[PDB]
Parts: sequence; structure tokens; C-alpha cells
Amino acid sequence: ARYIGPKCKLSRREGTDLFLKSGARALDSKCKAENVPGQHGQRRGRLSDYGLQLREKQKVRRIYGVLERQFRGYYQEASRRKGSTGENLLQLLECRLDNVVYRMGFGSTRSESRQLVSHKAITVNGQTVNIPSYQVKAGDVVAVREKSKNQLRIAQALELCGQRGRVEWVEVDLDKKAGTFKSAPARSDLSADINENLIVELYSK
Amino acid sequence: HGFQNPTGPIVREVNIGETITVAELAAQMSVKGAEVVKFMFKMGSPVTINQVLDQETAQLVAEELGHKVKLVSENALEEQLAESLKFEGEAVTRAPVVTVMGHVDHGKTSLLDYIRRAKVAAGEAGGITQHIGAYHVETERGMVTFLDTPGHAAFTAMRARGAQATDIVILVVAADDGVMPQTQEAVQHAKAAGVPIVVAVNKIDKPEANPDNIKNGLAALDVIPEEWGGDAPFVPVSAKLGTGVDELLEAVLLQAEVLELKATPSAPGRGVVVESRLDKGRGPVATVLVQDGTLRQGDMVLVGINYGRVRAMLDENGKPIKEAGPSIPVEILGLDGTPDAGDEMTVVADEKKAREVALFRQGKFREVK
Amino acid sequence: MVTIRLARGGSKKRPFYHLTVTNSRNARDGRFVERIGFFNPVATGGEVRLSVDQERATYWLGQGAQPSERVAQLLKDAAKA
RNA sequence: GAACUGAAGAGUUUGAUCAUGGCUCAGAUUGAACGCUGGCGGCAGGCCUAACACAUGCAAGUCGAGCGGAUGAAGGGAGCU
RNA sequence: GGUCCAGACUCCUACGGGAGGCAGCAGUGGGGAAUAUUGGACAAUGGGCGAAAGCCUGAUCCAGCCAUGCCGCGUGUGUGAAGAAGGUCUUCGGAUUGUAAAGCACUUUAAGUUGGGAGGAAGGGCAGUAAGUUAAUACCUUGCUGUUUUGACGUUACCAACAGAAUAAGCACCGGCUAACUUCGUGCCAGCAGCCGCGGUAAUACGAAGGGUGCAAGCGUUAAUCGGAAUUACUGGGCGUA
Ligand SMILES: Nc1nc2c(ncn2[C@@H]2O[C@H](COP(=O)(O)OP(=O)(O)CP(=O)(O)O)[C@@H](O)[C@H]2O)c(=O)[nH]1
Ligand SMILES: [Mg+2]
Ligand SMILES: [Mg+2]
Ligand SMILES: [Mg+2]
Ligand SMILES: [Mg+2]
Ligand SMILES: [Mg+2]
Ligand SMILES: [Mg+2]
Ligand SMILES: [Mg+2]
Ligand SMILES: [Mg+2]
Ligand SMILES: [Mg+2]
Ligand SMILES: [Mg+2]
Ligand SMILES: [Mg+2]
Ligand SMILES: [Mg+2]
Ligand SMILES: [Mg+2]
Ligand SMILES: [Mg+2]
Ligand SMILES: [Mg+2]
Ligand SMILES: [Mg+2]
Ligand SMILES: [Mg+2]
Ligand SMILES: [Mg+2]
Ligand SMILES: [Mg+2]
Ligand SMILES: [Mg+2]
Ligand SMILES: [Mg+2]
Ligand SMILES: [Mg+2]
Ligand SMILES: [Mg+2]
Ligand SMILES: [Mg+2]
Ligand SMILES: [Mg+2]
Ligand SMILES: [Mg+2]
Ligand SMILES: [Mg+2]
Ligand SMILES: [Mg+2]
Ligand SMILES: [Mg+2]
Ligand SMILES: [Mg+2]
Ligand SMILES: [Mg+2]
Ligand SMILES: [Mg+2]
Ligand SMILES: [Mg+2]
Ligand SMILES: [Mg+2]
Ligand SMILES: [Mg+2]
Ligand SMILES: [Mg+2]
Ligand SMILES: [Mg+2]
Ligand SMILES: [Mg+2]
Ligand SMILES: [Mg+2]
Ligand SMILES: [Mg+2]
Ligand SMILES: [Mg+2]
Ligand SMILES: [Mg+2]
Ligand SMILES: [Mg+2]
Ligand SMILES: [Mg+2]
Ligand SMILES: [Mg+2]
Ligand SMILES: [Mg+2]
Ligand SMILES: [Mg+2]
Ligand SMILES: [Mg+2]
Ligand SMILES: [Mg+2]
Ligand SMILES: [Mg+2]
Ligand SMILES: [Mg+2]
Ligand SMILES: [Mg+2]
Ligand SMILES: [Mg+2]
Repeated sequence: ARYIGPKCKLSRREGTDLFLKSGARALDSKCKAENVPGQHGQRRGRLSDYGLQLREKQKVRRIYGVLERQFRGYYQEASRRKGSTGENLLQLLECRLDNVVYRMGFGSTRSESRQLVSHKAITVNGQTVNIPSYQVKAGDVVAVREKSKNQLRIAQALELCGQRGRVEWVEVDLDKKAGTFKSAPARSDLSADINENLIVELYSK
Repeated sequence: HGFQNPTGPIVREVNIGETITVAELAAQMSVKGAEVVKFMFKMGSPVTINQVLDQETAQLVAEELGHKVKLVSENALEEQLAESLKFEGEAVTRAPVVTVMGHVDHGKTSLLDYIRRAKVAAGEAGGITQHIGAYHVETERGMVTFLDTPGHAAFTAMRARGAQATDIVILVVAADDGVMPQTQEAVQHAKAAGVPIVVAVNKIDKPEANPDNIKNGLAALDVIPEEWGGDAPFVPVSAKLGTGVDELLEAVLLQAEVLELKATPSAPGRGVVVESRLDKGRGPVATVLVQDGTLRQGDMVLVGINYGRVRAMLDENGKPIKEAGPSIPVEILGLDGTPDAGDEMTVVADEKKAREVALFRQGKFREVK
Repeated sequence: MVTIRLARGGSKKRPFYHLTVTNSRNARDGRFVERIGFFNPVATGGEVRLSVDQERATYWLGQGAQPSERVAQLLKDAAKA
């Protein structure tokens, strides 16, 4: 399945940016993002350790739009690997095909990139892949189907990716709308406020 | 893409079932309940804050306010199956179905036995018929389907359904005994079913005879002989001696002016359950009389609330077959339960739809029980 | 007798075969004394179509093992390559 | 060059406290069943109870190049036509 | 799925006389909370016989049914403040549902229709050719060549075109343990409950409504095993008064 519905409620509940709109105008002037959603928005209501762990895990899940069972799978495979499962989890989550397409800049949001992937418009190594979970390997050359390169959405999102901060680990050729995924980003490159140790503590229980 | 302020009124979609309340109707209309209450009071019948109203007024108020509406079918599955059930062409005459009715011991089983040369009357516990039987016979004039029914007053319901699928009734009355209560019951059943009646005075070989008081008795019951006004034909028979049976059969088949085109045999078959039972070795077995279409072996059939596909299909005397004509009685195997008499069977030719419709019916059947 | 035949693994519509030496009166997927290779009908990519251990095959042939028709064809196919 | 690397507590006896001690909860699993609800596909699984009684179909045959024998086409045709 | 003897239980009978063994595959009745089709083919892999064609094969390969499990994908995407109408609450100012809706613009995955389209196939028949076989260009065995012939699944996997947002969200919980709160009814009643326990006139615990929190084609309850339990303590407990 997939979460469909209001997307500014999640930002208000988590209390942070949690990029879910196109980012065109702003985030503050659409949802007054300083109250928790619902009737009792003004109450502060500090929360326990379990609440903090749950909020962190839910925040990560709500940013990539992954449900609970697939998150369990990702966590299990990350723990099975070597080298600090906490950062292996983000290493794994950054290699998803929809996330890669979003980073390359062919989609306004994660959901838009997911629909680009699902609707048979993205080819990974020169053949169509429509699974928004395909782990992109380093060196793969993602592209767009020639019959769909003149869609207004990709061109519109190209400049938005132009001004959002350089990722500096993928490359893109704009004329042919074709890019290369050099390598999965290091833990430093990602936002150093997602404290994954809370996730590890929550699941190891 | 900019934001434009709407100018005209707002219109919604209104979903109305069999019944609806004013509060919830207004809720779907995005309007207050007090305003619609006063609107109803101003035009026609006043309404309460929580008064249940029908489909017609709900659709009226939906259409006057301008919002689009659509009615909700409480039995959408049933009507969807019915509309998608069948449609064919062509028409071919079918063998007539005739039921036999009368008073006790007036000699109807003997009449059928002489017609078929079968003598089932020798069997039968106690000397009385207690089961409704259907036989397909090749008479010297043609093909007929006879239905023998018990004459006792305790099987009245069994007689009623017997008149539901006959279109012709042979009323046997004994010459010596005359009009008896079950004769009145049989004529009432025939009149209710809207069915032609052929009367046969039996036991004419007795020295008492007197086959003329029956004429007056049936005339007083609104059944007129061939003479006089003329509604039904009379004929004297002797059942055991077999005199007059030929003329009775010819008179019965003379009522072939009812055309009786059974539609194409190529249509999916329909029928009615006549006799359902349970067998320790083959499960629930249903004796059904085809009405039109054709029933084939290995066909998905929905009967009553039991569904299932026919593993096997026997005729009256065993000998498994693979076909069933427009008016042939057959015993089918393969249902998941024992149906009750009077239910209808239809070939669905689509297993899924049959399954959810049958489970649907079973569920409300448990709820109603 | 002792025969060399194919034991079917894999999955639905995707067969995989093991070259197996068995007593003849066993289930197709039951007891065996030795497996001496495999055969892949689909193969494709980096997979190999079939592989055979020459020494074991020759030893079992010299002991009187009777290959099946398909195995008889595959053995000389492998030898040719 | 790898074949492993891993261990949480809480509620409840008292006016309150520490200890002892039982009960209960948070996890992972089913050949599961039941209630409500139900779009698709891939791969698996499906009488755990009565080793209870079984209607009807099929599940073990092959060899005429071991042997008598009877059914013996196509034809060579002949004769009367 | 053979013989004989005896036994229990069914059945046929012309009344003298015989037959039977689904814990093989489908199937029935019964018992139960509960577990499926009287399906297709020997095309593939095996097995029996044959010399060879070939015959048999409920093994097997495949289909049917069932959210029973595991995995994957859909039920749209962007913009959109008069912060619409309605519902809910209120200190009557307003807040919330909420960019959520409507409007505007995009796309067609899956399902729907139509056209293309592999792989599972090794072999068999016929004719010629070359070697070996003897005593022999014969028959026969083997190589190769040429021709012909094989698929239940199957309307295969897959690929392409067409119209449109149209065809597709529910379940549990919200006093603490434990993430999530207020109103309205009821008054030791009706009820809830895993443990503490709530309910006797302002109930965040009962029943509804608004809001929220978890999961999601599933969600809960019941049954059962291990863990937590160092609570049978080898690792790793104790015995003055528990
Ligand atoms: N004299 C005479 N007797 C007859 C005639 N037909 C039948 N019977 C006798 O009447 C008796 C009853 O007849 P039957 O046919 O059994 O009557 P029924 O209508 O079947 C009785 P039920 O209503 O239970 O079915 C029988 O013994 C039969 O011998 C007839 O034509 N003449
Ligand atoms: Mg899932
Ligand atoms: Mg009778
Ligand atoms: Mg009597
Ligand atoms: Mg009398
Ligand atoms: Mg069934
Ligand atoms: Mg075995
Ligand atoms: Mg075994
Ligand atoms: Mg304790
Ligand atoms: Mg206390
Ligand atoms: Mg239950
Ligand atoms: Mg249910
Ligand atoms: Mg239900
Ligand atoms: Mg058993
Ligand atoms: Mg049993
Ligand atoms: Mg056979
Ligand atoms: Mg021989
Ligand atoms: Mg047996
Ligand atoms: Mg014996
Ligand atoms: Mg004996
Ligand atoms: Mg015996
Ligand atoms: Mg048995
Ligand atoms: Mg069985
Ligand atoms: Mg058993
Ligand atoms: Mg049963
Ligand atoms: Mg039962
Ligand atoms: Mg079940
Ligand atoms: Mg079974
Ligand atoms: Mg075979
Ligand atoms: Mg032969
Ligand atoms: Mg078969
Ligand atoms: Mg499934
Ligand atoms: Mg269920
Ligand atoms: Mg199951
Ligand atoms: Mg308002
Ligand atoms: Mg498609
Ligand atoms: Mg092929
Ligand atoms: Mg096609
Ligand atoms: Mg809390
Ligand atoms: Mg409750
Ligand atoms: Mg109150
Ligand atoms: Mg509670
Ligand atoms: Mg409550
Ligand atoms: Mg429940
Ligand atoms: Mg339980
Ligand atoms: Mg237990
Ligand atoms: Mg338990
Ligand atoms: Mg222990
Ligand atoms: Mg325990
Ligand atoms: Mg411990
Ligand atoms: Mg010790
Ligand atoms: Mg101790
Ligand atoms: Mg001591
Ligand atoms: Mg003491």
C-alpha cells in the first residue's frame, strides 16, 4: 500500500521540515507548522523515551514513504551486514530507485518520483524498471524514456533541483536528462540530525 | 494554476438508498438541518429533525437544490446477475407438462400407471401416494411430462407448487363418489394458477356409474363442460380397464393451442427444484424440471442458495446422460447442500459471480432465520 | 540397475536438473549415491548451461552405469565443448 | 578476504520504606480457527479430529522378432457377365 | 489394487447360489472450531515392457478452489486561502477538521480492449553419404548431410497501441503500564476489564460524536511454544527470623 492524504499534518506532528511539498513557495505559509495536528494543537505535552524513539522512527519512515514491514526488512538486512547498522540503514534507504530519481531532480517530491518510476518512464541500465524499491548500484546510469522526456513535470522540477543544495554524489546531463549514480552517500553527506541510534534502540527491544 | 473564487452555488453528489434521514441528507448536501426542516415545512409535509423518509422525496429535494444524485441498490448483486444472466433468440415447441389432481382414492396413480405401463401403485407404503413424482413418457401421440401429486389434505402446499409449473391440469374425479373436498381444493389451485383444466371421470366400469351429477357439481364450481357454455372438456375413462384413456389423451393434447414455444435449447437452462434429498454415497441430490434452455454436464449451476457445478446428471431411471431438454426432469449431483422444493436453478457460466452471490444469499438467509 | 539420470529441482516453469547416479528403482527425487554435475535449461547471463565431472562420469560408466537418453546426449555435448 | 557481532524492563502486598515472593504485561512464532473488511500478481501450503464407513470413474501392463490358432485386407487375376 | 483359512460388517439373488475391502487420485456421509476439483496431458523428467516403432503411468508436469503464509505493486501527481459549506468545540473573540475539499494542469502502473510474440525440444520417420563387420561395397551399428514431423500448460512470459482519475481502504486503540483527548447521554444501572481497577450527577476507563495514534489488503480476538523468569539457578539461586 501507500499513504495517501494530507501531507502537512505529518510535518506538524514531527515538528520539522520533512520535505513533502514541491518547495516552491515555502513551508511555513501553508499549514502554520507550529501546532500538532488536531483539536489540541497548542498543548506542549512532553513525551517519554518510548515516545521519542517512536517519533524518530516514524519521522524517517514518513520521509521516504516506506511502510512498516518493508522497514523491518531494511533494518534486518542492515543489521545482517557489517559496519554500524545505524548508518547502514540510511545507506540502504538512499539507494531506492524513487529516492535516486528524486535526487537526480526529475521529480518535484518523493511521490512524484515514485509515480515516474511506477508508470514506466525510468530506465536504470537501459531497460525499464518500474519497481520503486530497486536498489540502484553504484555506477548505474539512470535515464528517462525518450517517449516521455518532454513531460512538463521533469523540466519544471529541474530548476527546483537546481536550487535545493548540491548533492555532490550524482551527476546529470540536462539535454539528454540522463545521469550517473556514482556511489551511495556517506553518513556525513546526509542531514546530521536524523539520530538513527534511537531507531536502533527501538528495534533492539 | 491560480486560485479563483467560485461564483455560483455549490453542488455535491447525493447517495440515496432505500431510506434516508433529513439530518444525514443535509449533511451530504452541506446545508443545515434547521434550514431544510423549514424548507420542507414551507412546501408540503412538515418533517422532524430525525424523520426517516423514502427515496422519492429525497430525490425530489436533491433535484430541486441542483445537486446531482444517484440511487443505491440494496440488491445490486442480484440485479447485476439478472441483467447479465442471459439473452437469446429462436423458439421451438416443447413437450407439455401436465399435473394430476383429485380426491383420495379416486384413481390417479392407477391412471398414470396404465398410461406408462409401469404399475407403481403396487408399491407405495400404506397404499397412498406421499411424494410428488415426475415422469417423461413417450405416448402414442407424442412426448409428455406427467406430475403425480398426493391427494391427502396434509400435502396442500405440495399441490400448490405442483400447479406452479404445469400450464395444464388433469382433474380426476370418481364417478360413484362425485365432488369431494379435495376436488374443490384442486379446482381452487387450478384457478389460482390460471391454468386450463381437463376433467376425467374415472371408475366408469362400476355398475353405479352416474357420470352426470359431477357435471352439475363442477358447473356450480365454475367449470363448464363442452356443451352448455363451454370451458373444459369432460371424458369418461376406466383407469384399470383402460377404456377412454385414448380419448382423454387426445383431448389433453388438443390443448396444444397454447403454442408453448420453449425458447432455444441453446440458451442457458433454467429450472425449478422438485425433489431434494441426501444420499450417504453421493451427497445432496436434486430432482429438477428444466423450464427452458439446456442443462449440460460439468456446468456451473446456482440453485437456491447452494451453488455448485454438476458432477453428474441422471435421468429418472439412473443411466447417466449429458443433456437435458427444455422440459425434462433430471437428478443432478454436485451441490454443497440440500435445497428446498420450489427454488429456481439457473446456469451462471461464471463461477466467481455465482460464489459471491450464493454466499450473499446464505448470509441474509441466516440473518432472516 | 545403476543409472545416471536427471533429478528435477528449480521451481514452476523454471526447471533445474541434477545429474544423479542412482539405483533404478528409486523416486526421481529420492535416494542417490552421487551427483556428478548439473544442467540448466534456461541458463542466460553468467549462468552455465551444463557442467559435468569427467572423472566421475567415466568411473561410473566403467562400473556399468547406464545413462538415460537425455543424459547420453548431454554427456557427448559436454565432451564436444 | 567472509562464513557473526551478542544479553533493556514495567505494574501489583504498605500510611510510607527496603526485601522476599507469586501473578500479569511489552517480543518472536503457527498446517490455525473465529469476527469485521477485502484490488492484483509471484512462490509455497491446505482432514492436526474417526487406522470411522464408503456409491461411481480411473491408479499395472507389455511382448506376434517365443508358440499354435482364427480374422484374414491391397492384389495376380480367372470364370460367368 | 495376489492365494488359502477363520471372524465382524454390508450387498446381490430367479432362493438353489456368490461378491466386497479408497491409510492410491478425485469424491460422499459422518465427527469436528477447522483443511480444496468426480479437471488436462503423457509435450518434459522418470518407471514397466519391447528390438524398434510404440503402449501403459492419478508418479510427474500443469491447471481449479481458499488473504492460509511470505514477498512485491496499486487504490493517483503538482498547484491551490474567501483558510468555502457542513460537522465539532468555545472564554462566543475564535479554533479544528484543512491544501484537506472545490477549481486549475498533468500521468496511465495494475485491471479493460486489440495486435505482435520467445523458452521449456532432447528426439522420431525417410534418402544419400563415411567409417567397422565379416568373407563378403549385402543386412546391421555409429558420423554427417537434405526433407518432414512434436507443447497439456496456452488467449504462456513478454512487447506495443487505445480511452479515461475513471475500477480499487479497512481494522484496533486513545486512565497507567503504552503512542494517542475533549464534549454529549447514563447514574453501583446499562456496561467494561490482560493486571491495577472504572460506573452511586460535570466519567479523558461504559455507549455515541468530533479529533488523534498505530498498522494496512489486512486488522483484531481465541488457542499453543519459548523469552522476559537468575521463577529448578551447569553457565546462574538459596536454607538464624521471609
Ligand atoms: N373400479 C375401479 N377401481 C379403480 C379404478 N382406478 C383405480 N381403482 C382402484 O381404486 C383404488 C385406489 O386407486 P389409486 O390410484 O391408488 O388412488 P390414488 O388417487 O392414487 C390415492 P392417493 O390420493 O393417496 O394417491 C385402487 O385399489 C384401484 O384398484 C377404476 O377405474 N375402476
Ligand atoms: Mg503486503
Ligand atoms: Mg396415488
Ligand atoms: Mg388405509
Ligand atoms: Mg370411498
Ligand atoms: Mg466441493
Ligand atoms: Mg520419495
Ligand atoms: Mg517416502
Ligand atoms: Mg514483582
Ligand atoms: Mg494503596
Ligand atoms: Mg474469537
Ligand atoms: Mg467471517
Ligand atoms: Mg464478514
Ligand atoms: Mg490423520
Ligand atoms: Mg477423519
Ligand atoms: Mg487405463
Ligand atoms: Mg525377443
Ligand atoms: Mg485398495
Ligand atoms: Mg480366501
Ligand atoms: Mg470364512
Ligand atoms: Mg466373514
Ligand atoms: Mg476403504
Ligand atoms: Mg482419498
Ligand atoms: Mg490414517
Ligand atoms: Mg465433511
Ligand atoms: Mg459437522
Ligand atoms: Mg477453513
Ligand atoms: Mg488433500
Ligand atoms: Mg511420460
Ligand atoms: Mg502392435
Ligand atoms: Mg487422467
Ligand atoms: Mg495470493
Ligand atoms: Mg480471515
Ligand atoms: Mg489455510
Ligand atoms: Mg463554520
Ligand atoms: Mg497493463
Ligand atoms: Mg520450442
Ligand atoms: Mg493477445
Ligand atoms: Mg501516553
Ligand atoms: Mg473499549
Ligand atoms: Mg457526564
Ligand atoms: Mg483503557
Ligand atoms: Mg469510551
Ligand atoms: Mg476483534
Ligand atoms: Mg493468544
Ligand atoms: Mg499458552
Ligand atoms: Mg498467549
Ligand atoms: Mg530459565
Ligand atoms: Mg509466561
Ligand atoms: Mg535473565
Ligand atoms: Mg549453582
Ligand atoms: Mg530465591
Ligand atoms: Mg548447606
Ligand atoms: Mg513464622
